[PDB]
Amino acid sequence: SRRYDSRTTIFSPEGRLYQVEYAMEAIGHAGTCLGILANDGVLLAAERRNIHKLLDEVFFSEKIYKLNEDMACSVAGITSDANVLTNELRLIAQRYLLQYQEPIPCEQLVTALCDIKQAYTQFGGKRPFGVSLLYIGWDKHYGFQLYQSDPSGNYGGWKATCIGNNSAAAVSMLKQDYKEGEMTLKSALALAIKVLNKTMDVSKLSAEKVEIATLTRENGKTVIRVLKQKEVEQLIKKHEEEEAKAER
Amino acid sequence: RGYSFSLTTFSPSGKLVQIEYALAAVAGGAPSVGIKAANGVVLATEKKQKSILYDERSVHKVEPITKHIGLVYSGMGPDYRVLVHRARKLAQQYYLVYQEPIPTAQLVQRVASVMQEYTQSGGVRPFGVSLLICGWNEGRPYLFQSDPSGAYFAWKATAMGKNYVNGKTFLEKRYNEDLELEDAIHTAILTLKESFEGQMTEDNIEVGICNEAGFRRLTPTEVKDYLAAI
Amino acid sequence: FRNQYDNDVTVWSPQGRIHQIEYAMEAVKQGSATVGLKSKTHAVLVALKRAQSELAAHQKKILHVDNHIGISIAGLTADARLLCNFMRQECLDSRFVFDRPLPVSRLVSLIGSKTQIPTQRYGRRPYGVGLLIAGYDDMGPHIFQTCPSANYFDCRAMSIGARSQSARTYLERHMSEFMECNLNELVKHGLRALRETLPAEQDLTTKNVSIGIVGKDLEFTIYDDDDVSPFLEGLEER
Amino acid sequence: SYDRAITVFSPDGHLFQVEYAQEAVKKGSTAVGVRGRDIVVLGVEKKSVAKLQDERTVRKICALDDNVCMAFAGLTADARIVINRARVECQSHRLTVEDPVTVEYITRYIASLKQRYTQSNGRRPFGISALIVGFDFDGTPRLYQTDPSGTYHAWKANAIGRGAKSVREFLEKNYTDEAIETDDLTIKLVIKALLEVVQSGGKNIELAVMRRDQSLKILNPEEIEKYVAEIEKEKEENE
Amino acid sequence: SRGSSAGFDRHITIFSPEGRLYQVEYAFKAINQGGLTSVAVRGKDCAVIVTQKKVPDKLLDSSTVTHLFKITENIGCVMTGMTADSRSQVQRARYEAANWKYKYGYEIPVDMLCKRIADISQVYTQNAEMRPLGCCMILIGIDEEQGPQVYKCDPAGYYCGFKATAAGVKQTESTSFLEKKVKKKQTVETAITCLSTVLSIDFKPSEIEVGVVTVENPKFRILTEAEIDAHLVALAER
Amino acid sequence: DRGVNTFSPEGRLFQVEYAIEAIKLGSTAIGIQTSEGVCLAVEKRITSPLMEPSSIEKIVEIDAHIGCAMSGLIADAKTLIDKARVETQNHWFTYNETMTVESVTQAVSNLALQFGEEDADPGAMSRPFGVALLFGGVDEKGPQLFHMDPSGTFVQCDARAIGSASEGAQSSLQEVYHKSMTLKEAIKSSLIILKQVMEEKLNATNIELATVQPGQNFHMFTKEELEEVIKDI
Amino acid sequence: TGYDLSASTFSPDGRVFQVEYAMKAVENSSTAIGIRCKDGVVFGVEKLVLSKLYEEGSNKRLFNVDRHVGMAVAGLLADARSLADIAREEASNFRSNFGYNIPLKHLADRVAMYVHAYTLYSAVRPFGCSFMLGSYSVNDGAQLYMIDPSGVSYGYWGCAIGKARQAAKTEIEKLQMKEMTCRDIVKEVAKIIYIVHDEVKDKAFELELSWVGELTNGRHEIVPKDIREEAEKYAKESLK
Amino acid sequence: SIMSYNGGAVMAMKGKNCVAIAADRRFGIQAQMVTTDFQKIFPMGDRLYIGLAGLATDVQTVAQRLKFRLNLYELKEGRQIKPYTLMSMVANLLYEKRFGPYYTEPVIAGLDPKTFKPFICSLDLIGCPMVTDDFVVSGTCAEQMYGMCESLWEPNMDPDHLFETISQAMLNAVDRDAVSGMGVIVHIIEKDKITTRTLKARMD
Ligand SMILES: [Cl-]
Ligand SMILES: [Cl-]
Ligand SMILES: [Cl-]
Ligand SMILES: [Cl-]
Ligand SMILES: [Cl-]
Ligand SMILES: [Cl-]
Ligand SMILES: [Cl-]
Ligand SMILES: [Cl-]
Ligand SMILES: [Cl-]
Ligand SMILES: [Cl-]
Ligand SMILES: [Cl-]
Ligand SMILES: [Cl-]
Ligand SMILES: [Cl-]
Ligand SMILES: [Cl-]
Ligand SMILES: [K+]
Ligand SMILES: [Mg+2]
Ligand SMILES: [Mg+2]
Repeated sequence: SRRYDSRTTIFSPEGRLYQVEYAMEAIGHAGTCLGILANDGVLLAAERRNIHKLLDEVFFSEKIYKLNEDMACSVAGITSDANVLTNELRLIAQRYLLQYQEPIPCEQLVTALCDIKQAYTQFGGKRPFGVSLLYIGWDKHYGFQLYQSDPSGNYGGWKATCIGNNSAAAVSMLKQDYKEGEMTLKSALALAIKVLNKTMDVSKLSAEKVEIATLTRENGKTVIRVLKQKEVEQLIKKHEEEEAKAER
Repeated sequence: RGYSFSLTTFSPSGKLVQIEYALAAVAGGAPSVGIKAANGVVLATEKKQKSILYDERSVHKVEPITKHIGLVYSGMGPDYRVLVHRARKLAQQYYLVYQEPIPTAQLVQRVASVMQEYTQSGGVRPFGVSLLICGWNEGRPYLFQSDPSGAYFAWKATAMGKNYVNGKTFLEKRYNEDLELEDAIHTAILTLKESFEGQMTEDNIEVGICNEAGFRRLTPTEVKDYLAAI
Repeated sequence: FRNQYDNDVTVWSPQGRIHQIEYAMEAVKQGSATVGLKSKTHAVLVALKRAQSELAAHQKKILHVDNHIGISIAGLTADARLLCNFMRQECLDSRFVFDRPLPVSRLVSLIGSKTQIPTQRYGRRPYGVGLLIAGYDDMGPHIFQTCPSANYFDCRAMSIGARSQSARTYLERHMSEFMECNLNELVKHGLRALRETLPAEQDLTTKNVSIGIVGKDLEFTIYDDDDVSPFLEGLEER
Repeated sequence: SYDRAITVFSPDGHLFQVEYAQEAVKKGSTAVGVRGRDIVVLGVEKKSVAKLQDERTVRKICALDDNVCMAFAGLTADARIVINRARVECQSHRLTVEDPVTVEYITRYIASLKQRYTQSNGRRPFGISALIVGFDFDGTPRLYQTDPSGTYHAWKANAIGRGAKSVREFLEKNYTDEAIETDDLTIKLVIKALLEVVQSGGKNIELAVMRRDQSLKILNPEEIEKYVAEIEKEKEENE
Repeated sequence: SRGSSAGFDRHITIFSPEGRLYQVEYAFKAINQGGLTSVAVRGKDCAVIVTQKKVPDKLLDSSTVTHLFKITENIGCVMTGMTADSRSQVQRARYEAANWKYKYGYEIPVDMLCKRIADISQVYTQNAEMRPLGCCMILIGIDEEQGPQVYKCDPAGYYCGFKATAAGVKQTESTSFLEKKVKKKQTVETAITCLSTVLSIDFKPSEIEVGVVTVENPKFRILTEAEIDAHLVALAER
Repeated sequence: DRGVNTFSPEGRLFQVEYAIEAIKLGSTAIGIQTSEGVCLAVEKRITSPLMEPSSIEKIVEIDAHIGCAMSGLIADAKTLIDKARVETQNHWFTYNETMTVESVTQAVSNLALQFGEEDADPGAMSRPFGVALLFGGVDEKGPQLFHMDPSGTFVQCDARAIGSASEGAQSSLQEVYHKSMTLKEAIKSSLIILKQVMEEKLNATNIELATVQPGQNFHMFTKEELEEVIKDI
Repeated sequence: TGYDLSASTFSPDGRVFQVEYAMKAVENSSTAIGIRCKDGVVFGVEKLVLSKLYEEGSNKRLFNVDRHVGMAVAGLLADARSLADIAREEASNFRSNFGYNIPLKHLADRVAMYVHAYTLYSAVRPFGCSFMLGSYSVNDGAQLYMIDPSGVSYGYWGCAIGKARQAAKTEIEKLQMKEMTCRDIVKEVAKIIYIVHDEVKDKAFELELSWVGELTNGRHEIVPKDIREEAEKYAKESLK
Repeated sequence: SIMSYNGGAVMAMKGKNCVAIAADRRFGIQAQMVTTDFQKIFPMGDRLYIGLAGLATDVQTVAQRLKFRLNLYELKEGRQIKPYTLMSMVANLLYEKRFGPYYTEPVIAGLDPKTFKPFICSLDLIGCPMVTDDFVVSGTCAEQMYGMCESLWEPNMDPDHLFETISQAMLNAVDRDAVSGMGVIVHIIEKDKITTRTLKARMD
């Protein structure tokens, strides 16, 4: 019994948590997933891995999950682990709604989940969840928001970020292109496609290979839409037209 | 009580090796095939049926979950029976609350979620099976796979177990979206013929179908008939 | 050959031994010696007390359990108190239920049952204490011995602890005299046995000797410090 | 439920899980506290910089109640748990005693939570230290530190996290009646202390103050970089 | 792969790199430790179980040496492998059958009893803290619709109905014998002949045990020595 | 890797022996029992001038008639000290009398060996306490000093040192101690001995001293009262 | 063995070594025997006296587990005594639930399943003892069962456990016990213990004897002192 | 009687490709009116409404707990809940408290979200469901309501006629009940719109 225990929730000699780190390697190999905040909305764009084969297409997305009226998320990492966590996110959001009769402010939902992830790193002897999330949302305290959480139970807020394959490269491109206070949904969409174009080393980028969801406000109501393939192709075409004027 | 620590954990490269080893048990299992036709679904499987001594009718691989949902697997048989029992129970829990048969996708989600538990919960190994789940609801056929990690996928057609890679490329050069169920059955059996070895009889394959009327196993006599042509 | 087998009380070795239990018995062999013996009418315990430094009091070795039962300890003190507390409670229970003293042999059985349990469950350990038990009931005086193995023994006399072999030899040599001894003689015999366990240079004193006595007309009584002097003078030896 | 003994002694009286928790604290961002005459100040390094980050969401200085705040160094996720536990306790205290907590009271509570996680089955220790500041009812300013072991002490000034040893050395020489004579110099003493290790020095550095009765004020990148320049140009001159 | 191993995959029921469960494979080896072989056959009219009966000693009360067990009045069983594990599995089967009858108002089908025992064994292949039972159960009974039944389950949690089957040391040789016989288009005689061939013995009536259920007489019945002898004699006179 | 309740081949619990080694890393504390009271004196061991000395508390009041000095892993002592406090108050509540020093020490000592990872109710104690204690007080037996270590063994001592320099301090204690010694003599003696053994030069902020006397309740010496006793050096 | 640290681990040859090691503790113990005869069961134990300081009767290895059922043990005595407790509890409960004296076979099987339960898990270890259960009633006749650390349970005409098991069995085989009375068999039990006692290696033993039969009216009782002494004397002179 | 402590009344009614649901507006405690705009009908979908009468605390609790469960249901499934499935969800919720029930007896009115077919039902306080093809009523004036609906309801009514009937059934029913009224709200549910009216009504 002591013989077989992995000891998943103990410190190593440098003060490290190995499982957490190892989970983070799993994430880094998963589908690239980015989030971009604008003045009039927020978006998620993700590389599809269920893409394609003889696959059937039955849900409205592969990795974009609606969490409540005002919030969605995407995930990178172990899919089954992501299913457990997104289910728990929905429950937390409904518990809050039941109690207060108002929607859970975004950061609070992120925090609540991150406390569960944290616990898994401190007690219980279990493997952590192999999942990083991007969260998009609107609430009445801070408007449009974008968060990232990882298996350590850490989270933060971002104006733009990326998780999964080629993340570092994706963040460099966002550092250089993103205009603080000046982005629109239409320019964030352009930037997202620019970023996925470079970071997908599966060479010719295609609409069958990506997923984009936007979150906007209309008539006092939050609208969350997974873009149809017609619109994704059209943005890919505009990005391809745009590459040149650069050339003469 | 039991052991309270996970038996599947992350390796230094980020793999859950027990899951990868579970998948190797699935890959060494007997072949299974599922095809979603326009008007229904076929599931088919090979019996790793040695001996004349076996009563082939005494245990089935192709099993009903509800009137409208059925399963087959590749991998370890006794693991599969656990999942059959839980799937049945899940379907009835849903029916008691909602008074409507469980949609196929909802049953797959709940089964897959059970399989996820066995990759993290204390003192257990993952299931050494992959399930193919067929169903009909909202006027439309469904085919899903659920793997040892608890990941699931909706397929138009697929293969699992020994020689599955070839089985999938065989189906990839042979399935069309407008295909009927009677034709699909034919091509499902040809897919198993690709990796058979033995000469096929109605006693060493099993076939199930799903359509508007519901899910059921084909009889030995019906299979025999399709095996004329093959 | 040995190491993989010595850390868990649930691991049998390939010789049919349980090293954890044998190691627990070493705790008793390193405790300071104590002697128990009986006559027809009395059960006596005698104990050497260790003092840590020169300015420490000597560690109690002898403990009251009930009017008719007292114990001498060797091994882990904290285990000795836990066991003593269990014994005390079993004795109160029997007086509460039946309004009569718990027979000594039944109390000892209860010790065996209780102390056996952790020897068979993973992550538990044996009791690291051995007891000499002096008692008097309807069957007369008794000396029992209990061990970390949970086994126990009914004794004419006994010694446990460091260099107890010497005391045991003495007791075997004179045991045919014990049954007919008056009380003073019997205690002198206990003290002579105990004194054999000492380095040649060292002597029994009022500081290091503790005595416990129970019998027909006497409730279990402890004699320490100035109260042991009557028994030490005394002084047969050389 | 999982009952493995995680923190156990080793041969020479060490509790290795606790030492390892202390290593986690040492890789955290530097945090500094100085107890003034009628102000208390907390300053902390970085987190990351990172232009795309929403600043608000990663502060390492946190109100526990109106009259008590804390900074930490080490595992941020662990800190969030301790912080929430402390916040819950501050409300119980007010509930049952009808006073705000003393800084010592809540320091003591945090410390004993941390100690328990070093002696309880199934759990690892918390990988954080905390600097806890505020004022008691009688106006006395306070600065306490806790660490993963559950040890706690009061300090005139201190640093935790990476480079704490040199920052502490700096404070030992530089904390005098003159350096804390006014609010501004107290604040500057913290910034100088951080500039002693902080990898760029500008911002970088989050800073917050607590005045007697006045509750937590955070600065203010524009107001901070005033003090930064005022110290940078003074440390050039000396050469 | 091909006999690869990582970590603790030979000590507990976790997957090896090929996807095997070595502990389960070892539990099949435990079945043969006993050194015995069992055979079972079904016809249209009856089902029979035959096993070796080895009574080397004779200080044994040989009436207590059996591997045949009544589960209900109408379900019999032969156990092959580790003895105490087997007896435990028999107890469980008795409990399952009695429980089924209490809850559902009719006798448990043989296939359902076998399946239940098989599902219980499955748990031991997936949970790390206990070993599989090193035994195999063969059940016989009459089903009202399907006729005589023989079912077998094993330590992997596999189970099946059979025309005939075997277990233990000569299982593979019995399987060949029965296969070759079943290939052409007397059940008791087939069973005892199969056993006799694969062991090369030519039995005395005290060296085997025989159990039967018949459509005429569904109550599980154990043949006496005399009844076995009548079969042995009728065989000998070809 | 072995369990926390594993016996060594010498018949000792590894975890308890290791906990005893942790006490050797503690600051030195000294207790002396006289017919006029008991004194307890402890080396603070200040690690930075920025630390507040009065926040180091290694001598605490248990009740009015009993104090306690600790050495070793100080955070571990808190639950012990609380337990002692709670017990003395329970005893008062139930019996309307003060609890003896011996009884308080006994009640605390019964928590020593209550660790383990199998029977285990809560997330119960995973290890022994890395602390030794000196309980000094006055009850109807008169003044009294008791020592306890992580084994749960406790005993009365006329004078005792614990922590890093205890071997040497104990030697000086055997030398200077006598049954008829006054409390003021005992105070001076223990400050002379702390002075020898301490790495830091002794002064009125880096030590603590407390007394309990038949006359008078538990009393922590003030800076000023310490300075007075320090003069004779 | 490799492979031999937990009762929840099979070796590659399908053995449970922790059970085998427990069996070795029984086989290091001095010898106990039982013999069933025409009108009852008799038990005898070679009881080594490890010190002259012990009383006569110390460390009994013969127990009454019910008024009609005797138990004889070999192996780790604390484990045996715990098993005697389980057996008592099982006989007591049976009387309470079913209203009659537990049949010997049913007691043997129940306690064997308890022994068996300690051979499956890393959480506990197998018992280091084998034991015999003996009874007699007019209705069931004489019965003698033996249970070992694996939990196997069989009925016997004669049985021996402990270190001279084989030597004992071979002497027991010489007797036509089916036709003998308990009064005859006690002598033969004493005789056999004296034969298998290794007087060179282990000087000093007590013979312990108990019986249950027609002559005790189905009660398990110590053999009376005068009869034991006669049986010893018979055994001793039969040796010389 | 527990169910008359707050009073109140709800009904639902079926027409041709439409449903109607109505309630009084009073929140009162025994004789005392407290408020006149108390909500008793709650949206459970674009075309699916539940009305609850009974003890006001439970009206609220059940509506909120039901919404909790429905939202989870809709997020997990692909889709909007079907009317019959909501009924079953509510039945299940109420029957959990079989031995300490909520004191509310709901009516449900809506259109199938795919086929737009009209649906109405009611349930008792322990969750017995009752589907009808005409009307359902619940509250302190159920007899009055039954009288009005039995007399006025006709099959196949268009939206306008359905509105007039449910309105006249409600107004006249609550005007014979001391503890119901202080206004009436009516929702008409059609394929393409919801129409919500408050009625000119007695305020005594
Ligand atoms: Cl929502
Ligand atoms: Cl565990
Ligand atoms: Cl089932
Ligand atoms: Cl079917
Ligand atoms: Cl001792
Ligand atoms: Cl000790
Ligand atoms: Cl022993
Ligand atoms: Cl000894
Ligand atoms: Cl307050
Ligand atoms: Cl630090
Ligand atoms: Cl029944
Ligand atoms: Cl010390
Ligand atoms: Cl609810
Ligand atoms: Cl629900
Ligand atoms: K297992
Ligand atoms: Mg009205
Ligand atoms: Mg009115």
